[PDB]
Amino acid sequence: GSMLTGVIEGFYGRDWRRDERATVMDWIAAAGMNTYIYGPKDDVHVRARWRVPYDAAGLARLTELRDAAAARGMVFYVSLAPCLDVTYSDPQDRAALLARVDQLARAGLRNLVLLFDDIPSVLPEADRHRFDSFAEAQADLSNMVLRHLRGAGHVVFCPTEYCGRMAGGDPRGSAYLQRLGSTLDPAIDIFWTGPEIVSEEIVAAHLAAVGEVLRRRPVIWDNFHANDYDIRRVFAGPLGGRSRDILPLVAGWITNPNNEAEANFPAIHTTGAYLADPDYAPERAIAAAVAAWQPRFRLAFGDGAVPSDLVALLCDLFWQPFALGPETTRILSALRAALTVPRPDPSDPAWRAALEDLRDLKRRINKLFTLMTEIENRDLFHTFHNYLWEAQEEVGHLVAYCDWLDEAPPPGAVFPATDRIHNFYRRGFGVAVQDILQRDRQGRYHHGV
Amino acid sequence: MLTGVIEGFYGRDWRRDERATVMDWIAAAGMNTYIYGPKDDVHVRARWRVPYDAAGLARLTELRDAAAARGMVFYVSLAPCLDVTYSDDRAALLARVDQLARAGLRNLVLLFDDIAEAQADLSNMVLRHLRGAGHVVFCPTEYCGRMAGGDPRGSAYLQRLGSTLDPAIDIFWTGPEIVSEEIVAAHLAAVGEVLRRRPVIWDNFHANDYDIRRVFAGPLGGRSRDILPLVAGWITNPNNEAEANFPAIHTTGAYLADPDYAPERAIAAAVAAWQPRFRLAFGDGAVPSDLVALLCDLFWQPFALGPETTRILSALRAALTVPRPDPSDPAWRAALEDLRDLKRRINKLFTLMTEIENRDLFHTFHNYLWEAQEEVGHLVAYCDWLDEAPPPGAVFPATDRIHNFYRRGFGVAVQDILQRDRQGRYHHGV
Ligand SMILES: CC(=O)Nc1ncc(CN2CC[C@]3(CCN(c4cc(C)n5ccnc5n4)C3)C2)s1
Ligand SMILES: CC(=O)Nc1ncc(CN2CC[C@]3(CCN(c4cc(C)n5ccnc5n4)C3)C2)s1
Ligand SMILES: [Ca+2]
Repeated sequence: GSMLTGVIEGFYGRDWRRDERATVMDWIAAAGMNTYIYGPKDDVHVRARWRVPYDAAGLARLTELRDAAAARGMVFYVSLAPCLDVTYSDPQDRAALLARVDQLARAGLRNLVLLFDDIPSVLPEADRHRFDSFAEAQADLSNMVLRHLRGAGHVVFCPTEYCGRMAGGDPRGSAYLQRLGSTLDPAIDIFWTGPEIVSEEIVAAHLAAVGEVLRRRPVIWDNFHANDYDIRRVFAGPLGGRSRDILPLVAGWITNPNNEAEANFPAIHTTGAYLADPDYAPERAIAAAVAAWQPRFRLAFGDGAVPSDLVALLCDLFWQPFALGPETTRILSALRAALTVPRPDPSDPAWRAALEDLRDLKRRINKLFTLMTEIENRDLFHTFHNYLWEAQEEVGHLVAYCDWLDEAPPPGAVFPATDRIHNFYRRGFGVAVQDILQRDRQGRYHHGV
Repeated sequence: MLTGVIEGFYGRDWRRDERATVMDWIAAAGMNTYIYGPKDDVHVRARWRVPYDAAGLARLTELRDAAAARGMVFYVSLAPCLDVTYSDDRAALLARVDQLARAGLRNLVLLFDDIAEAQADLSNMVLRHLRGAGHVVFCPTEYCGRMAGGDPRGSAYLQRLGSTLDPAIDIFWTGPEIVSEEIVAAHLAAVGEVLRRRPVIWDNFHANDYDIRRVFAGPLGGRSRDILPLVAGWITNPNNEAEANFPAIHTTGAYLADPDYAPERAIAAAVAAWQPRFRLAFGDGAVPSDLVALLCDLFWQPFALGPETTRILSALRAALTVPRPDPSDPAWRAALEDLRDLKRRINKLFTLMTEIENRDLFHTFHNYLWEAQEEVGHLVAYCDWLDEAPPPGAVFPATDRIHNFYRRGFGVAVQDILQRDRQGRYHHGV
């Protein structure tokens, strides 16, 4: 029945504003979820200066957040990361962590996340005589925190190895997780991101193996909708790659979403749908999300709104970490097939259809882009402005190339790029690296043989 | 001569404090102008017919006063070109000009970049309404060589514009392209001929609104000082991120002032001036000058990587002419070691940036630095695998060494189809 479900503010970049946190909490509550975790990397007291307690203002914002979540039938957690230059056995360090916990506890914030995701290269020297491993040291420090709470509230532990790859493939083969699962107090839940930091799929056999080594069902920390790893990307598609059959194997489900608060309407809608609806299907879920989301696209000067089909296009373009949207996938795939020859036949309906859909894609992106400039909510506009520009430019250049092939140029003729494509397109440091570190169609890396 | 910056890019407009910081830098660099024209202001372009409310006009006069205090002039942009009937609309434009004029803002930019005799007449009307007070600068529809068709003297538009626009009105020009790699003396002499006046340069060399992936912290390059006799003004349209533009403004002011201007020497002087902004929070440190220099080298120019970064990658390319580099070859060993050192230095820079006092400067470069770090790390993982001397049939174990999320998405899918070879030619993989 009951289970921790919701969002972690846990990404690398600027933290959300008070109003953005309120909007997101609204969306969490509307989606049937019950948790907000405060842990933005931008907060100095979480990680960088973990020894230093909050001043009155910092603590007041936290209690306000707890109250705001409470009013929506939600729980609120506060993160700490005492892992940067911690001596796990040291009195002053243990006491300094206890003071942090005491402050939060005396202010009524007894729901804590302890993070241990970034440590030094070997065990500290003053700790080697007390503890036999990082796992045992972290476990003891966390158990101290749990015991200070006196059976009230809840502790969730982020491990150093929090995915399959970090644990070495099969999590049951990790020395770290073996010692962690046996040493961390049974009352403390453990985060897990699946086989990777950003998991393409989270499957039942994986989670069963994780539960074995951890000695408890994991709380999922899903990075499926996270975009902090790529400046070029945002994820407005549905949650995918997790069957509902995995949910019996977890103790919780927290999602670490896009940096841009306004980008997360579909992430929250569809993740809530996944957790609630036994018939969850990503393409049906995104349709329901798009219908709910569409009134946010009202136009500023007159009685219009961006059409549902163009909002749907927005999600298709900006879909998922390991898939383009169904429309965009098929358009590009059709073009690839038609481009197996150096000169496609302009009379061939395969080519003609592929080109026409590409042209139509261009016209629709243009329509969407123009209408986005006209919406009332400028935060939503600026969320997608640059991502939309990028897509528009790419599609335009592909259209100009395919249009030139549609004239049936001779085999020796070369595409007149100087007249058709801007000089500034596809340049810089990342392109220079990608020119050396090539990747072929089957996914294999090479440097041009 | 008009010298300074235009706020004229596509994206979010600057905050009051960011505009203040930028004006400080303009003044410190020996320049004298700030142009207000952000695409985010509805009254500039989208709803050009609608006058400012009291608050909107008050922010503008505040900006003019803030420029004045620094010995600077302030301009306000208008773009009556979207759905204008040039002969109709005239009164609505006159009202906009009257408001600004009655509030003491008589320095105007008229933009006609998205649609000659019609535009000229409309602009002359605005000039005549000002009654000989203040100044009008005109942004033409064809504002670069490419738009004019190569030689600007062959443009029917510019020919008619140059003869019809009032002589008191100056004209913007971006060089041979929107973002010019080079602006040369013969080009600007031809521009001056067709326009019938020396152009005011609007330089987009430091602009980054065209690419989500890019920011330009290197020196101004590709313009000789021998071009400056051929211009009436020099305005730069810089990076979206205000804190990114310290080197852009420093080096552009150096270019306009210093007869011995040389980009690599100028960036050293910029880095030395910029370094105290990188003071560390709680403690007496700052990010080392050499790591701030690395920041500019990584994030250099629109048409060049920095000199250090260029040489590191070039050395690696040469060493990778074979399918299996010899781990005993000093060419390979040197290239790999410098790559490793590049990685270590980026890491050092990145870590130290997380610790600086100025959080706006941190968040300016946070994402760009991550991106560079990730790319370098993956290249190192690949080159490290080659350094073990794998057999010719063996394939790089990417799944264990490179993150599953790396180099994916819609733009990568398009680029996979629309390929480009080493000589710059487009194709679709034969
Ligand atoms: C327990 C856990 O899963 N915790 C997470 N925390 C943040 C998360 C979301 N992303 C997903 C992939 C990854 C791995 C490293 N990474 C970084 C790291 C830095 C320093 N920057 C800076 C700018 N962009 C960055 N990206 C991207 C973290 S998941
Ligand atoms: C007269 C003049 O020089 N005027 C300019 N004004 C802005 C400028 C700076 N950039 C340089 C290259 C370029 C060409 C178009 N462009 C766009 C256009 C749009 C709509 N978006 C949206 C998001 N990103 C965009 N980028 C990038 C404009 S130059
Ligand atoms: Ca990247």
